[PDB]
Amino acid sequence: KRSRKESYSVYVYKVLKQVHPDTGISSKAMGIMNSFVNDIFERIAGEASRLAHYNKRSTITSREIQTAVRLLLPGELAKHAVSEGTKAVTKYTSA
Amino acid sequence: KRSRKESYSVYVYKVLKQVHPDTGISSKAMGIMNSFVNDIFERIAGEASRLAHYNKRSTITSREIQTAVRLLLPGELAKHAVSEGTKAVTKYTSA
Amino acid sequence: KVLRDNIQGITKPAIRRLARRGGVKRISGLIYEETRGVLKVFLENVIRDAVTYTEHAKRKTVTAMDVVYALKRQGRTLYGFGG
Amino acid sequence: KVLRDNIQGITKPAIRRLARRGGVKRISGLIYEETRGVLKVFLENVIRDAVTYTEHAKRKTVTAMDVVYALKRQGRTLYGFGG
Amino acid sequence: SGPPVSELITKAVAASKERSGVSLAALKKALAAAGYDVEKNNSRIKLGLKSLVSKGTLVQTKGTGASGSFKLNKK
Amino acid sequence: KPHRYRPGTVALREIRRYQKSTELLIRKLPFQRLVREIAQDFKTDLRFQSSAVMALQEASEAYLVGLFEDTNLAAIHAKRVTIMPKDIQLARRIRGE
Amino acid sequence: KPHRYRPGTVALREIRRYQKSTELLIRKLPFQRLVREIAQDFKTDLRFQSSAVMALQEASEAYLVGLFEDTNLAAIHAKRVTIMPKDIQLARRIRGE
Amino acid sequence: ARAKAKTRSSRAGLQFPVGRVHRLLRKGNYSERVGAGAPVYLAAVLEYLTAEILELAGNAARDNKKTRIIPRHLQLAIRNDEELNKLLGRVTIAQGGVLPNIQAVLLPK
Amino acid sequence: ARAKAKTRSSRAGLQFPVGRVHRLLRKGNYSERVGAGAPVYLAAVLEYLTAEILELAGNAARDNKKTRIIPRHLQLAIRNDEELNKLLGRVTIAQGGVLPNIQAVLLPK
DNA sequence: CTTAATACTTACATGACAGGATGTATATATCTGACACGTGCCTGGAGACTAGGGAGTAATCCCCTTGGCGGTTAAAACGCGGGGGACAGCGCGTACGTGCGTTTAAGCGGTGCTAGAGCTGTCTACGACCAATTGAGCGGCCTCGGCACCGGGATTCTCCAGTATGGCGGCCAGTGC
DNA sequence: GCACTGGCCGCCATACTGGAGAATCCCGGTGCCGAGGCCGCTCAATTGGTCGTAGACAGCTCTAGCACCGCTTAAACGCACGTACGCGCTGTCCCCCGCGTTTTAACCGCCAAGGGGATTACTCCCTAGTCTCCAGGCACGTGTCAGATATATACATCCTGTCATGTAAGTATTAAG
Repeated sequence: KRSRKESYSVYVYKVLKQVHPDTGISSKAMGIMNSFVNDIFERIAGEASRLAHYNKRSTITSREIQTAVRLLLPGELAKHAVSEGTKAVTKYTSA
Repeated sequence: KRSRKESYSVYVYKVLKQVHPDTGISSKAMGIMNSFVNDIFERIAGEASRLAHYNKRSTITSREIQTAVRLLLPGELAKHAVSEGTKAVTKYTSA
Repeated sequence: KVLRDNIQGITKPAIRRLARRGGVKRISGLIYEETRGVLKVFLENVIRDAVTYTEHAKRKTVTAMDVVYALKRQGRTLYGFGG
Repeated sequence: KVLRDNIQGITKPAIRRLARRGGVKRISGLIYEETRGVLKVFLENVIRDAVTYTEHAKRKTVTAMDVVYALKRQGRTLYGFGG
Repeated sequence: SGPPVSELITKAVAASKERSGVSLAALKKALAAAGYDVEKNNSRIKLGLKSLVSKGTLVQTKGTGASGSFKLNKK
Repeated sequence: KPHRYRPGTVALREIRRYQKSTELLIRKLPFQRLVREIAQDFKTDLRFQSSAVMALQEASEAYLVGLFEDTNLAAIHAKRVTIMPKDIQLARRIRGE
Repeated sequence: KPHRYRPGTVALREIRRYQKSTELLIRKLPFQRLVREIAQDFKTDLRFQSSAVMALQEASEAYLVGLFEDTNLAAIHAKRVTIMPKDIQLARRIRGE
Repeated sequence: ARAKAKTRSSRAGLQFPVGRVHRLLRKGNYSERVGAGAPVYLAAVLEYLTAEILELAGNAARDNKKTRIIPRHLQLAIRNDEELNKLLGRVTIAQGGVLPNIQAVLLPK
Repeated sequence: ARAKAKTRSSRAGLQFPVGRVHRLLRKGNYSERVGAGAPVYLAAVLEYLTAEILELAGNAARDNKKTRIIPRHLQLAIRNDEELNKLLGRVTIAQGGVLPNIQAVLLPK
């Protein structure tokens, strides 16, 4: 009898096989990716909450998260992450 | 008129009058006291939220902010602030 | 309307006064332009942040609290205008 | 069960190996004791933080997850230990 | 009081007479070992070295002025 | 003869003078001009509170002045008393900028 | 006559070897002992997860290596190829520690 | 037939408001539930910290023969306490300046 | 009677879990309400960032002619990209090492 | 006859190049457990619907920001001087670096214990929600005295003109040849 | 008698010391505007009750840390010699501070105007909750090849020997006074 602990093993593995069908991982690198996804999610979510604090807003929408993305992410990665997020919310709205 | 803008005028002024009845403040220095109290409140509140998060606790109790103030404030500042916090909470349990 | 060079508006005596606050006895001649560079980098970083808050608020006026938050993100928190 | 002066357990060739990873071409012999002191001071910082988490959790066993919190709270974030 | 420094510098350069000239730090050590307050006579020994190189009694091997190595003349 | 103090002791006197002091060290309105011209490169016709330009000012000389005691330590560390640009990249890189 | 390299060439060889390599660089057991010794001072009868002491090992080596490249920057800034503890004090105090 | 409206700051004998700090913790989004002793403990901590920094500012003002404290006094007070300086190592005081502290080699012979 | 279940990540055409990230935001204590596009946008950002770093890691492992990535590859990828370096300057990777990096004066001649 | 100029010739420092040693790549065998894939599952994700509420958006107003003109002056700018700082060369002294043996204690493999980590059930304390209240705290106003601004004398801090000291030079007289 | 030479005295370069200038400290005077205290207001803390639920306590289990033990070498250590580096002195060059004069635009201050922040109101877009239901990743089992490890070649590099060369130094010659 065990209790489940949630992680991103299949998700990172799927994204890797999308970008590299022929490349594997170690378990250690997967632990690094789990720490990374949790850390970056933590940073974006904290800054989004702090922005919602600043504008006295109780709602988090994609505008605030996109604001945090331009705020924290340096350089061209900002324009990129806005690009895929905008395309993704475009399909999500059209679905 | 105008909507009320909440501030930390009266409490810091009364603390000054207890520690030094005779002296005064500038309003600019008083704004630095407002910023100080807000910043320390944000630090302690964020650490309390993290400790409630980490131990899967739904509550903010005196124990975890005690943990936080032991983390942040160095040395005898931490030990004394523990001392006034404990005597204050025991006085509050005495209503 | 348009401005092309105001970074030379931070004058050499002003930089000298800043170094005198820093305890600097002697300033090389090559100091001033790279101090202009580091200050335009710092101002660049803080106003990109503060502006990002500024049209995040749907407001066209830069407020002091925005500069406070921009420094608070950037690890260089400022006391005096909190609120 | 009693532990006395295990600071010299961080051996001198270990410090030399770290300096080789640190890119140090040549090391003074005076270096080692202050490196021990610096790493020591860092250890009371992180272990005090970790135990503050630990008997915050009312546990007698120190976990790696609490160490991850201690390093994150120090602004020295570590990856690969369940965080 | 005693005699002036210059002849003691001649004994300093004639003490070893190795392949290169005797150097500034070496002659300071030689005067210290023979017994002299080289601490308060740095300008004195600089002017002495410049005086002796100007008269040609000693010649300088590598350095310039009071620095480098000084060796005795040809004859 | 006209009187003249030797170099540096005047400079130490301004060190003491501005170091005990509290006021602004740079001109206000050229700073406002610089802030507006560098700001308009992101969003056009940005308007600034006077308090906002003020705040950005003392934040600016705060970061600059901290950089100069850091480079001061760099300068004495190299057995020098005049700061140099290489001291600046040293301080910037040790801070991890 | 046996082989002998000139100084530094071997040293650069450990630089390439260890900076290429990724393993834990200090001994495991005395580091475990030192963590136990320090932790005894703050709370009695502490037990440690082995993974926790490992996490201390990478954290400590990362902190130390970062200070050592900072020290190298300080030493080359002072025109030296040999570091002194004053370099480490400089790096710590510029870092704000 | 309600009893007299008394205050929790008077209940703890403290000056900082238990009610306002409790409200800020509720709406600062840190947990959905907050125990009752937490705002009391927090207000005590804030009052203690203000206690030293205000008395040190007043002492430095009295050294400067001012009965009104100035941000310069605040900077002088906050940088002269090593633990508080560690607490605010990253913090900028407006119009605060720096300590009078020059390196030994900067002075003449 | 009931529509067949369709996952929101597949609706967005993304691998990263819309539902799990949304649920984490509910129990990460960040806001009372979360807009619908916010977790989708966050999932897209995370998926892009992970894709980019995994692409760099796979390229580096291919340069090391290794089929599977190890944290040394992650270190090598994260340090030689300036935007990623500025993203993760303060982050330490276990068993990662550092870049092959020698100073100019340290070399012979 | 003498004695310094000058060419001539040789030993030593320096440098260019070959070559071995050795460490590090580089090519091939092998086994293995960590990675990767197949399986039960159940619970976290999803769908519908609805109560409700934050928030988007229009109106306005006033206020605070922006634009512009005159004086004035202190600060910015330019130039001379010069003294002070940087720094390169060299040289010494030493202080680690590297290379040998040696001790040892980490490292590894194997056994056994238990103390506590963690899961499960209970419930009981305990904290959120909400209607009504009131008084504590905040907007507004108005005075005054601590303090900014200003003026005048002392004191201390700076730098130079003038003195005391050490070293250099010159002269003389004693003495030996 | 004469020339050498040591000793002694006179003169010059270099390090103490008092004195003048002046920057700032220290003392009054003055007028003022921010602190601070009072007054009216309003909204947020309070109080009390309910109600649902979060973690504290108990208890059980099992597992991973701890303790112990025996080989087994890798590494720690120590030493010794060597060479390479830190730094100190000096000299040299030149670069930036101090100060004086000229200029300009910053500051104030004074007025005009309007952009937008900000506040209120309204109506609505959206989201959270809940019930039900199902499929996707998680726990877990298994097998299996990428890589760890081991063994044999081959170059890199790096230190050193070895020969050619520049250069310093010793030397005969000789020409002129």
